[PDB]
Amino acid sequence: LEPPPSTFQPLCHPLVEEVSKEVDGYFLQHWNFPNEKARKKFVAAGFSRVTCLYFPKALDDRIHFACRLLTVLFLIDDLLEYMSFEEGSAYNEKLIPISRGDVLPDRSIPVEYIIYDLWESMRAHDREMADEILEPVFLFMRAQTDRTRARPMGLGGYLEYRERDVGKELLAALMRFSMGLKLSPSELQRVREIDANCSKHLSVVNDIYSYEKELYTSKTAHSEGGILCTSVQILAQEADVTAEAAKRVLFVMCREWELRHQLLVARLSAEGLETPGLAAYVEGLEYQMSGNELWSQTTLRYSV
Amino acid sequence: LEPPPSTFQPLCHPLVEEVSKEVDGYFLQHWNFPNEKARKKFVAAGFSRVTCLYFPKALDDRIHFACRLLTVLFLIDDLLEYMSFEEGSAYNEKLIPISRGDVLPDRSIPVEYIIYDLWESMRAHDREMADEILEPVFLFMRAQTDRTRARPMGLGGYLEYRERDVGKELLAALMRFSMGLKLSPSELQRVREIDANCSKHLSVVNDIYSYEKELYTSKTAHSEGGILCTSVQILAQEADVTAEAAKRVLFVMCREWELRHQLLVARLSAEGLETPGLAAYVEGLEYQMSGNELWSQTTLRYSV
Ligand SMILES: CC(C)=CCC/C(C)=C/CC/C(C)=C/CSP(=O)(O)OP(=O)(O)O
Ligand SMILES: CC(C)=CCC/C(C)=C/CC/C(C)=C/CSP(=O)(O)OP(=O)(O)O
Ligand SMILES: [Mg+2]
Ligand SMILES: [Mg+2]
Ligand SMILES: [Mg+2]
Ligand SMILES: [Mg+2]
Ligand SMILES: [Mg+2]
Ligand SMILES: [Mg+2]
Repeated sequence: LEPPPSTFQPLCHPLVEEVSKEVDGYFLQHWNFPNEKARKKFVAAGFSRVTCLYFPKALDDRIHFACRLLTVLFLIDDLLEYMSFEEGSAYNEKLIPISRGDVLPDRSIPVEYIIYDLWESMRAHDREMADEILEPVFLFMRAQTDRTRARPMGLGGYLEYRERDVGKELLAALMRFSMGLKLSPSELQRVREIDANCSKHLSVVNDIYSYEKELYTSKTAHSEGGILCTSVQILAQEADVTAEAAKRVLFVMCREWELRHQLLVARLSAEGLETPGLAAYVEGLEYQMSGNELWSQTTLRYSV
Repeated sequence: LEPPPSTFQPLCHPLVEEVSKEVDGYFLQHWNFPNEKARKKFVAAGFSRVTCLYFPKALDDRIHFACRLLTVLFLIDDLLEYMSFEEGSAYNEKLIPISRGDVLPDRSIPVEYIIYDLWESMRAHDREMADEILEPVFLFMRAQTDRTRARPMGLGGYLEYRERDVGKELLAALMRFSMGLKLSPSELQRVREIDANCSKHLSVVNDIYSYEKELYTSKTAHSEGGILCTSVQILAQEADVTAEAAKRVLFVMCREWELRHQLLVARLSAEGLETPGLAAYVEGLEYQMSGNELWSQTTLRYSV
């Protein structure tokens, strides 16, 4: 799969080696892995590396919080594949009061106390910005087990649902937290179209690279939790082509969304509407798109 | 607009100039053109040229029938743009029994006697093969004014409907008639998937090149008859990109359908199922695809 040309230069946080060591090391002590094979596969995924490619301009003392959060969410995302929608929903709903800090964790259950301690530490660092990540996380969690996954979707309807299931909004709030980048509600409302476009790119690039893993899961895991819900299958069905052909076509559409991101950013500036915070923010989204792609292309999570 | 590479090479019927003069001449004599500007525009389109690109291996004494049939269907296709769905349906339905030879034309009305005389002449030349074009033409005519054009469609639903509106089956029956190429019902069943894939390519290539013409019609002609119904607009809507971006993505998808055509034909041959008639037929479909594209790239119908 030769990626078509992009004008985006991916960038990686300069503390990625140290933070990956710290965070992988934390999860290897605390998380319950079913065996050695799983522990090695965990390290091979490089979950702190994807984080550092997503947020290459995070503050040095904040990048580790983001790595911890995306790491725990990835581990949960995989666990849900062995569950029904109802089981998965119960699992996620238990973590929500714990994430808010309202209910104490059972210390003999690593997902509970990892989540509790992580969000406590985030609020201890920046309460206001940490709090702004909560509802976006919950929105994503609830999307993950939404029964709409077992209903037929066309490309447009899928992308609208996928914006939640991909965690676009939590990733935006986490990006802002990690950079200490505060935006007003007026600034936030102004970039909604830019956010919705960026979401499509993150989602589809992920779908392209994760298709084989998800196909295998769909054949071996739970009939609900493991269900194949991906633009790759949707376009292959709609257009009657192979999944491989669908990927080639979808990658071209991803470059069209890159072009649209540039035009939308230009138009924001050409109207009177770009602020310094908004420029840092839309540039940050660019890094999410290119970093997501660079990680997806290199991670053993998708290639083995 | 740079077409991506293709391995399909077009061919044009050897008698295209002399047949074009004969057929343009008959319509210029008989058809009620409104004025000299319309007469010039009609010649500029090159309707016999597209027919000769579609069917370059037509028998020399049958190609003119195909040029006449396609030429009258094009003229009607443009007339319907100024009509409501109801008016268009009434207009087409009156021609259906006339096409069958079951109802005599009003000789004061050119479309009726042109349609009647043409089909009588094709039945006189080859009764059985002419009769085989009838229902495919009527299926196409009925699709042209179907209210489903005025309702939302996804990419898959559009391609399914568009197979009828683009005349895929009538073009197949006409190709066979023009070549005297007789296929059994079993042979035809073997290439159903190849026909379906070919329809998508003809449809989408037409959609890409005829977009600017159709956009202009949609804004100036009848709100129903002229309604925009095209993969360019549907993909743009599904993905939230411009029309020009959608055309880029669609062209790549068209090359995927070419690859699929080649794989399906290879499989048919490998399984020992490619009869000499089927080999002629599938090569014929390839000329429709490449011929349609070369004409679409060059006709004044789409560039002015
Ligand atoms: C999209 C991406 C790499 C990263 C964002 C990083 C993370 C953990 C974001 C939180 C939202 C999640 C779990 C997205 C995975 S989409 P998925 O379930 O399709 O991911 P998969 O294909 O299973 O790796
Ligand atoms: C697709 C093609 C060039 C040719 C087949 C030639 C003809 C006349 C086939 C009969 C069925 C029709 C009228 C198709 C035109 S698609 P349309 O209405 O979208 O054609 P337009 O874009 O208006 O030129
Ligand atoms: Mg997943
Ligand atoms: Mg997921
Ligand atoms: Mg995925
Ligand atoms: Mg038309
Ligand atoms: Mg038409
Ligand atoms: Mg057209």
